[PDB]
Amino acid sequence: SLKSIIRQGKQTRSDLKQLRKSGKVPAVVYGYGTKNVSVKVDEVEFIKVIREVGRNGVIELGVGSKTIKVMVADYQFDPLKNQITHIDFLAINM
Amino acid sequence: MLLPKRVKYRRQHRPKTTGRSKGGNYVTFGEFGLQATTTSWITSRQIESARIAMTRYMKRGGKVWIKIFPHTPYTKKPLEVRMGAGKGAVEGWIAVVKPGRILFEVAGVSEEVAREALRLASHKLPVKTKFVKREE
Amino acid sequence: KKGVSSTKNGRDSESKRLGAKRADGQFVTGGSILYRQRGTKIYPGENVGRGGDDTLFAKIDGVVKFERKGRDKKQVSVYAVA
Amino acid sequence: KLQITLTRSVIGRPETQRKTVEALGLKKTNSSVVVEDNPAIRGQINKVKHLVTVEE
RNA sequence: UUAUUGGAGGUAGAGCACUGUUUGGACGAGGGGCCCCGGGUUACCGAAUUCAGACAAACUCCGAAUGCCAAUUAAUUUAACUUGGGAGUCAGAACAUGGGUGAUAAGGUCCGUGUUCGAAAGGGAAACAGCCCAGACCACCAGCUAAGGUCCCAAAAUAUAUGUUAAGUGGAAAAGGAUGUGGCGUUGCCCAGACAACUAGGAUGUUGGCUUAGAAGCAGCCAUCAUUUAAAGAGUGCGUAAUAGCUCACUAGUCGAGUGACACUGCGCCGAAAAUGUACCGGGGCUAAACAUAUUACCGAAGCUGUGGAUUGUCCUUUG
RNA sequence: CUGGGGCGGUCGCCUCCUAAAAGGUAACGGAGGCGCUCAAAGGUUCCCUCAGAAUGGUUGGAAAUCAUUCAUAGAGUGUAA
RNA sequence: UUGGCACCUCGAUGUCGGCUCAUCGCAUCCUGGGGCUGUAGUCGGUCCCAAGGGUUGGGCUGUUCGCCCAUUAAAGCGGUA
RNA sequence: CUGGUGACUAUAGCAAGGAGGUCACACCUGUUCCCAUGCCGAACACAGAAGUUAAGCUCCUUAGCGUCGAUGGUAGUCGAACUUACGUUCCGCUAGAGUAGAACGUUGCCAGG
Ligand SMILES: [Mg+2]
Ligand SMILES: [Mg+2]
Ligand SMILES: [Mg+2]
Ligand SMILES: [Mg+2]
Ligand SMILES: [Mg+2]
Ligand SMILES: [Mg+2]
Ligand SMILES: [Mg+2]
Ligand SMILES: [Mg+2]
Ligand SMILES: [Mg+2]
Ligand SMILES: [Mg+2]
Ligand SMILES: [Mg+2]
Repeated sequence: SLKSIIRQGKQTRSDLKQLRKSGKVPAVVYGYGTKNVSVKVDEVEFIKVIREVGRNGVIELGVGSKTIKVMVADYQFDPLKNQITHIDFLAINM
Repeated sequence: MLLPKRVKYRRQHRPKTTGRSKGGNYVTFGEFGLQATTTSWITSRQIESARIAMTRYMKRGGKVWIKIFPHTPYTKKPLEVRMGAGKGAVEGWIAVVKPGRILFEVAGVSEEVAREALRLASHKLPVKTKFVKREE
Repeated sequence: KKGVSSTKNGRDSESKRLGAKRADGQFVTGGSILYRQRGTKIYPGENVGRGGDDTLFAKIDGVVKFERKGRDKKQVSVYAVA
Repeated sequence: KLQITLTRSVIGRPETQRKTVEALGLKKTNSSVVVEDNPAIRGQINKVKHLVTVEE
C-alpha cells in the first residue's frame, strides 16, 4: 500500500506533456494535516497499488521525506489514450 | 429512424466538427461499448443499420443502448438549381461525433459476442472505432 | 435553367449603437450619455439620471464609476473631482 | 541596458507589430538600439520577440 | 507602442438552473381487461416524480483568451488635429484564418481579421500577380546573411554521429485488408519438458430429448451429465438423404528451448484504371543523393555591411 | 435589385440570430412584426401581489366562483422580438 | 452525363448529324494465356493477364440514339474544341 | 444585552431541534371618536389592557438543502514555428464542472438595560 512520489515545481504545458510521456502522472495532495503539494507518481506503480488497496483503499504516499496515508479522492482519465492524466490524493485524519 | 419529434428551427447552421467529444466518453449503461476515434456526421440511417446488425448477432439476448441521437436537421437544395434564393429543405437528421464519443453500449452478452457485434456495427458507420469496456 | 422559389426573410432593422459611451475612470461633463440600453441592464446611480428610453446620463461634471448593485445588478455613478 | 537588433523584416507582418518595432526605435533590417531595461520595454520586446534579437 | 490599474460586454469552452431536443433505468394520481354501496393487482400508467447519460446560431446557473474604452500613469517612439487649394477611387484578387451560403463542392459566393498583389523589382517555390524571404538613389570582378539549399545539371557537405525505410516509399488518395519490419509495455505456458512435428488412444450410457420422411456429434431448438482413464466435447470441422467414414478438441510417449496472446506506437505494403510522349523527383541519377534526431561548416538576394558618388532634410555650425 | 436576362420574389420602418464577449458588419442567409392603439391603457398619491398545483365544497363537469396550504415567478407588462 | 461556378474568348474561339482522314486510353466486344465454378462432355458463369490485329451491310428517322431485317469470330466503350 | 435605523454579492438564506416574556415587541380586548371594508374593525384606523408566550419575534445548536469555494489538472485561447493534418509544437493567459474547504453572518450610529 506504499508508492513513492516526487515533488514538482511550476510547470509549463510542455513539461507536463513530457511527464506523461515518461509514464509519470501529475497529482496533488490535499486534506487534513497536509498543505496542498503537487506530486508526480509512476502510472504503472499507482495502478498496481490501487489494485491491491482497491479504489477507496488507503495508500501510503512517500511525499518527500514524510509519508502520508492518502486516498484517491478523484482521478482524470483519457479514454482514447487509456492513460490517467491526473490524480487527486485526499489525506485522511487518523 | 431516430429523429426529434419537433424542433424550434428546421433550418440550422451546420455543427462544428473540429475538436474532441464534450461528453459521453465513458460506458455508463452497459458492460461494453463502441468508441469513435474519428470525427464525422452520423445519420439516422447509419445508426439504424448499425443497430440492426448488432442486435441480430446478439440475438436480442443482450441489451443495446444507443448513446448518440441525431438532433440537428440538415438541408439540401433541390437538384439542378443555381446558388441563392434561400436555404434548401430539410433532407436528414445527424449527430456530430468527435473522437472519444461512445456510439453504442452493449450488455447481457460475453465479451467475445460483444466484440463481434460491435465489429459488425462499426463497418456500417463512417467513423473509425475501437471496442471499449467500462473502466474502474 | 430550373425555376426558383423565394425567401420570406431578408429584413432587419437599423442597429441602434447601444452600449457604454464613456469609460470607467473617465471625466465627463454634465449631460454626457454614459450608457445606451433597452430597459435597465445598468441602473442609474449617484448623480446619474435615466432617460425615457433608459439612457443613462451624468447629472453633474465628474468621474464615471461602474459599480455593483447587489448580487446580480449593476449601476453607474458620477463623482465630482476634488 | 539592452541592445535590440531587428534581425527579421517587418514586411508581411501585422501593422500592430510594425508599430511596436517603430516604438522600440528600430528602423531598417539589422538596425540596432540600446535601451534601458524596464517592464514597458520588455513588453514591447515580448510582442516582437520573433522579429528581434536581444543582447544584454 | 508597451507596462500598470479600473471598467463595459456574454463569444470560445462549458453547463443543463430556464426554453426546447433526447437515451436507459426505476416509480406512480387514478381508474379501465382483471379478481369486491361490500375489494383488488402480470396494459395504459398517458399526470407527475426520481436516478443516471446526452444535444442547441436564435438555450444559459457559468464563462475565458483576445479585442475595446479609459487613466493630472511611466518607458520608448513620432506622430496628431484644425483650416484652406488640388485630387484620384466607388469592377478588386489570392493566401491564411473566424463564419453564413453551397454539398465541412468550386481558382464558387457573401461578411470579420491579417498579409501580399494591385501600385514591388530582387532570392526561393523547375516554369508560376496574390505563397516563403525580402522593399531596388547610382556605381564596384569586396564582405555577411534570409528563405531556400550544398552528388552532376547548378554556387556550397558525396559533412559528422545514431537509428528507420527496401516501398524508388521518398517523388499524389480512402474505407478496409495483411505472419512487412522497428520500438516501448502487459500477460499465459515452459528443461518437475513449452509451441509445432511424429507415434498411439480419441471410449461407455448414447443413435442424450424435441423437431423433421430422415437428424446417429456435425439443418433447427432443451440440457450438456456420470463411468474407465495415461485422455476423450452429449463433439472444431470435412462428409453421408439418414447412416457410415475421415478428422479435430483432449491425453501418453521421441528431440529439447524458448512459445502464445494483448495494448500503445515509428516507418513501410495492398486497395490504386484515361486518353499526342516517358509524364505524380524540373532532368540525370540516388538505397542515400530518402526519412528521423542532434552537431559543425559553407552557399545563397538589388536585405545588411564596406568604398566612391548624387539629391533632399536634420544637427553641429563662416569652415566644412 | 437579380449568382446572365425574363418570369417569380423584393423595395420604408421595428426586433432577434448570422455578428467572431465594445460599436459596426453582407448574401434572393435563418425568424417575426409595423403603417397602430389608449381620454386611460396618461400624471400623481395611497394601497396591493402572480401563474400553477394539492385538498375540501352545490348547481359545477379537467377547468366558473369560495377556502386553506404550497408556490420566486414558470404570471402580467395594449401590440413582434 | 445532367448540373454548379462565370476564370480565357462578344474590334467573332462557326453550332447538331453525316462524309473524309484518322489518332490515343483500356474499365476488353472478338481472337491469345490463366484461376475458381453450383466445370461430366459440348456449352456456359465469374474473375485475372493481355491494346497485336480485328470489330458487317441494310429499313425507319435530320437525326445522335433506338427499334427492326440479315449477318459476323466479334458487331467494345471512351478521349482527341 | 435589547430595540430603532443604516452598510454589505445568502459565508448573511432555508429547513429542523431547543430555549425565552416585570420592561420591550406581539398576540390580544373593544369600536365611542379619527379613520376603514368594491362584503367583513380580517386589514386599515383609533381607544385600550383582561389574558398569553401559543404564534410572530429574539436567542442557541446544526452543514440536509441553498450559498461561498480553492490547489492541482483539463477545455479554450493571444502570440510564434510548423503545416493543410476534423492538425502538431512552444510560450503566455486560463476556465466551466468537480474536489478539499468556508459558512447557521459581519458591522455603523442613536436610545434604553
Ligand atoms: Mg438589431
Ligand atoms: Mg459551443
Ligand atoms: Mg478579406
Ligand atoms: Mg557544384
Ligand atoms: Mg558565409
Ligand atoms: Mg539597400
Ligand atoms: Mg457586437
Ligand atoms: Mg467582437
Ligand atoms: Mg466573382
Ligand atoms: Mg481579333
Ligand atoms: Mg486490364
